[PDB]
Amino acid sequence: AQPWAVDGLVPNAALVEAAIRLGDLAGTPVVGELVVDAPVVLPRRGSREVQLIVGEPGEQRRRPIEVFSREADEPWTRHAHGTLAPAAAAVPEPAAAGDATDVTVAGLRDADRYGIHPALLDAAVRTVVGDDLLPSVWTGVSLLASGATAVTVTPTATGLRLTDPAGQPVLTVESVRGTPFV
Amino acid sequence: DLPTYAFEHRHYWLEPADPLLGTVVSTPGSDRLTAVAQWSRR
Repeated sequence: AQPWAVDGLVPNAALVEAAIRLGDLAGTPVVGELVVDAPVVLPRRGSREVQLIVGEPGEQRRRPIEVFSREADEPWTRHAHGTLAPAAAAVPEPAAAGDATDVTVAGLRDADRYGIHPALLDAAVRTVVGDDLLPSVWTGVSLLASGATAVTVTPTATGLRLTDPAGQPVLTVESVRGTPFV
Repeated sequence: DLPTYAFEHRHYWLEPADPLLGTVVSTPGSDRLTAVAQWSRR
């Protein structure tokens, strides 16, 4: 079902995109904060039942969001959690704190089904956070354009700007930070 | 015998796309059970 998931291990970019879609259903295109408890590793044989539960909104309309996965009778282990915040009227794009990177990933099947393909998103976030550190603390994920194929990443101090080659902004991350995952 | 035309190539393809209780779901960590179904005259 997800051939881009390397050896079943799901990059956090795919989870971020899924949270983006869930917020779009809930009218919350912006992720206030996401902390990844554990990555998803799809079994080679069979599948895993993945649930994304968004709790009732509290202050500033922000909705709690959590992810629980279970393989058949598996206990519900939380993979990621956090809160979703409504999109700001004007998002102040953080200044260019990183050199531009034109990230292109081949074979972005169903890239139209997402704002950005999970493989492309993972490559773009590795070009900023770092390959060795899995990005797991994603703050202020604001989505503007959908269906990007080749992205231009302007890294910031902790987040990034994802734009089209034409320069129109597509997405912004306020602070994405990588942690040691083995 | 001269070589033939050189055709530019792009990929194209088109893949194909309980009666009453429907789908039964258990809430994670809860005993509450939800049965979701769609019912029509036919």
